[PDB]
Amino acid sequence: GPVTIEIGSKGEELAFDKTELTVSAGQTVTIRFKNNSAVQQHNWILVKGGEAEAANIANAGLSAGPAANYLPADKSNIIAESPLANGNETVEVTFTAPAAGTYLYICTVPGHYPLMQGKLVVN
Ligand SMILES: [Cu+2]
Repeated sequence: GPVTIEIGSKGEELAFDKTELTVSAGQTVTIRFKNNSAVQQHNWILVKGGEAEAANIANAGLSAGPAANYLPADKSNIIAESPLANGNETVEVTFTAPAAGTYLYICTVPGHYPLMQGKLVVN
């Protein structure tokens, strides 16, 4: 059944406060991402592919800029995107969990990846 998963920045660090999440395939998941920094922007992006695909997406975001959520307009390897969260802001994204497997979630704000990453486990 539908669930919310709470996640945030690890305070002022370039890290999520949870490095792994477990859901069921097909489950309705609302990610409620709380920016616990007053001075960073962050997002939570669930991607398809390995760390190489993550790095590619983040790298594209450098020249995409904030109005495009530091993301490419090509969504072939993006499963879900949080809105961009400014200082002290909470944002949400609701998505249907993908097929069973493990997926990376990353932040594409310039410079935060590769440190700012975690893993979604779908059973
Ligand atoms: Cu970030």
